[PDB]
Amino acid sequence: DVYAQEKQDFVQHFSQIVRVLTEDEHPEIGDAIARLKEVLEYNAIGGKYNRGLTVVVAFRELVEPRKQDADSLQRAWTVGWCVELLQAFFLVADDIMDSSLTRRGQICWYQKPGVGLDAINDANLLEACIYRLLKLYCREQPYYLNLIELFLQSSYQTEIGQTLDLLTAPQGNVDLVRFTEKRYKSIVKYKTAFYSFYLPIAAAMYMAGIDGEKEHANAKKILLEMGEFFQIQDDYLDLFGDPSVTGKIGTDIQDNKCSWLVVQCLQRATPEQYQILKENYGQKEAEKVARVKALYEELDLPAVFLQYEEDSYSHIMALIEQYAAPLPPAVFLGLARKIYK
Amino acid sequence: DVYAQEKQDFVQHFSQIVRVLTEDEHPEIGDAIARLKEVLEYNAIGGKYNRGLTVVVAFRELVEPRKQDADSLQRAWTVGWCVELLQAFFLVADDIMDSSLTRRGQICWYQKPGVGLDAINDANLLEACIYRLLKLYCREQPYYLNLIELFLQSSYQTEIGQTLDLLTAPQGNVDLVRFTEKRYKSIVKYKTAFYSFYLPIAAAMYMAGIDGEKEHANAKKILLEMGEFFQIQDDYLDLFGDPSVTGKIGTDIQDNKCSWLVVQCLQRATPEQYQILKENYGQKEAEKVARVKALYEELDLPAVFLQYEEDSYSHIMALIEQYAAPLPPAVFLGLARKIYK
Ligand SMILES: C[n+]1cccc(CC(O)(P(=O)(O)O)P(=O)(O)O)c1
Ligand SMILES: C[n+]1cccc(CC(O)(P(=O)(O)O)P(=O)(O)O)c1
Ligand SMILES: [Mg+2]
Ligand SMILES: [Mg+2]
Ligand SMILES: [Mg+2]
Ligand SMILES: [Mg+2]
Ligand SMILES: [Mg+2]
Ligand SMILES: [Mg+2]
Repeated sequence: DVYAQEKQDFVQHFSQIVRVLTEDEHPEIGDAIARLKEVLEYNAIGGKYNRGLTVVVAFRELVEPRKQDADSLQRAWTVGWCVELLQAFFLVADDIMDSSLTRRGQICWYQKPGVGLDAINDANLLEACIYRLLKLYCREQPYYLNLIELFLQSSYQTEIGQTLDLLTAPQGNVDLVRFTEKRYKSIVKYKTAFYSFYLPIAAAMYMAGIDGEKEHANAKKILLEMGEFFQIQDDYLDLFGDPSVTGKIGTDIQDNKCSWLVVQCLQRATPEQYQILKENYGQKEAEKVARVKALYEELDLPAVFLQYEEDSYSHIMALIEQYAAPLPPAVFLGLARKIYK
Repeated sequence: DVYAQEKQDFVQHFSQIVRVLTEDEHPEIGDAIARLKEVLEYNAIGGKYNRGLTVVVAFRELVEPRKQDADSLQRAWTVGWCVELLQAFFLVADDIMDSSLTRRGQICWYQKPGVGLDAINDANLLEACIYRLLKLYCREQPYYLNLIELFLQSSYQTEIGQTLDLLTAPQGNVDLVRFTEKRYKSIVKYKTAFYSFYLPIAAAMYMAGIDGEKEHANAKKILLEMGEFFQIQDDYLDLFGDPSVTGKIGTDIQDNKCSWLVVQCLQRATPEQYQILKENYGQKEAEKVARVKALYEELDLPAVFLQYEEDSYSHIMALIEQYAAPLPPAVFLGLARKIYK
């Protein structure tokens, strides 16, 4: 199946990404260029690569095989890596802001001795590398401007979502009245759904000459719903996932987050259970985090999630029947395979 | 003179910038859009506006008065504000990374109670606003892509410079062997000179249809040298400026920075003076910072700076004679008036 079978070529392209991004070689900036290399190697490697792979997979399925020459394929791999660099940028910053410990099975970049808040600048550089690659590989192409604007708009939407995530989770401050379903859905749409799901497909679409507003709108209808489910899954796994598989320690309860779990908890709790949540949520103490987990399990939240995943899967399939044409349904189906496993 | 006489119109345009950036009005994102407003108001207001004003001034001097209609003037003011938003983005992050206390006569954004490291995301949003304004005001214009690429390339160069600034100043770590003149000049060229001086002129140039590589190269020759002097001045004022005028408390010595002052100090010190510097530089203790200042004054560094400012002024004027044509020398002269006062 198409992801595991594009992966190896995609991952190996990375050394080429790095080599080209390292050839501002103004010898004066050598030390900075060496730091950038270290940043890329630590922060763009070690995840599943699904976002960037979706660009490559979708490209193969949308573009005429006779138009898949060596050069247009290189361009597809680079644009895929651009989506991974955007993810790297976002995660480095998000880990600082969420006070996280590990990411992708290693200590977070900013927690590394000798890095600290220098990682703010490292994250901004990763972002800059996107537009540097687009220029180096794509500047002659009809879709150059489309891609630039797509990446910029995706970043803006994600930052708006991050803003809502952060505003809804003020540190050291109760009230659970904030944590509603309406609010939750807006957060994840902006913070997750656009850049994780719309962006990589849309990018492949523009690359294939599919630039019509109506087709992008239809694709977006499916892709934003997939993104909502994916963030709900990320929230569930924050508490109930195995860190050896997720690669990261969860912080949602201590960070006072509007998680899907807390929203579902609030919908189900007796007034007595509400008070337990209220006395215990949003705080660093292990014993307090453990009481919240216990309330979640008392309320059968893992069972609620398993049932939602099934409902969500069926709903997304219904949307693909409605909205996929005229693109190959396989494009969306491959994606859904990846997240609903 | 042209800056004080464009200022009032420029500053008043801000409420329009804010209003337009606040009209994603998706009511769901309202809380985020209100946070953005607060971010803009705190972080883009209260400086001298010289970078954005340079766009407006240069525009009036480069564009045929018959082509200065109401709409092209609005576009000039917006692009000016784009340069100020880039500065706001950079300063918010730089203040976190330099551990600063005040900026523009108020507490730094990230030090504000209830902000903290959320300011990382606030800074990224400010950056995103640039490209949002370019699209809203400039997308139909021949120079749209030129401007996008100029802002992106300026950001990349500045981030590379920030990288060198940070690498040369490792926290808690001596050696002064790092602090050379060669190194110093590379830092400030990248971190300061491109975005502070080349960017706003270049932007006006592209807006006026002046897109020739050779003309940009000539303009850059003057503007990068002005930028070097301006950063040298910023370093001098970090220690010897009056905070009520600069608007900020200096941190260069405690932050272990490759300041122009330390570089000049190192060039002049006896081995005994070297040891004092070495025992005292790069540390939070007021008494230690005071010994470094005392060494600087013992070495007459304020007198060395006054003499350099004069030499530098004459050199820059020589470059304007050489390199200005065919642009009006007034463009560069206005700028030099602003910084050499
Ligand atoms: C910028 N951004 C957008 C969406 C998601 C994440 C990252 C997260 O999914 P978050 O739970 O913080 O939202 P992670 O820390 O759990 O990996 C970061
Ligand atoms: C990103 N960037 C580039 C150049 C300058 C500054 C800001 C400074 O000039 P720095 O002394 O830190 O270099 P300031 O704190 O003194 O205002 C920030
Ligand atoms: Mg996180
Ligand atoms: Mg987060
Ligand atoms: Mg999470
Ligand atoms: Mg600073
Ligand atoms: Mg700095
Ligand atoms: Mg300074």
